[PDB]
Amino acid sequence: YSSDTTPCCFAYIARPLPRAHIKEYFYTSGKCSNPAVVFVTRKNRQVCANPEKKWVREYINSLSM
Amino acid sequence: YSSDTTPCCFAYIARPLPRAHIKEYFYTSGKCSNPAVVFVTRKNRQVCANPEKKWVREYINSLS
Repeated sequence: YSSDTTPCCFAYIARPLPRAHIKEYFYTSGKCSNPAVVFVTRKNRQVCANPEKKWVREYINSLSM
Repeated sequence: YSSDTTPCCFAYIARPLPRAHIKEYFYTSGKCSNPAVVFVTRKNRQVCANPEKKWVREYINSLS
């Protein structure tokens, strides 16, 4: 079993980030207690977000284009 | 409560790391389900270790 660390999220950003500031996303490991999308901003900040939220799913659909 | 990510551990390294390869350590957040020490190597690898093990406690003492 991997002994590397892996990033987990413990709170979700409450309000949508500006779409234009987001360049990438990834999901946190299923081993984490919470499911999460992490948005990577153009300043290379990583922001935890709730995968069940409509705006989060909309951003994912757009980023996957 | 921050929406930053934080590193968590899900397995512990079984064999002691070479002490000469470690530059620092930190404990993972209490928000993680498992307690852990992270040893950071000089190549910036983050290696999870079991805080209950004698070698882990010895390494922590030497780094601090």
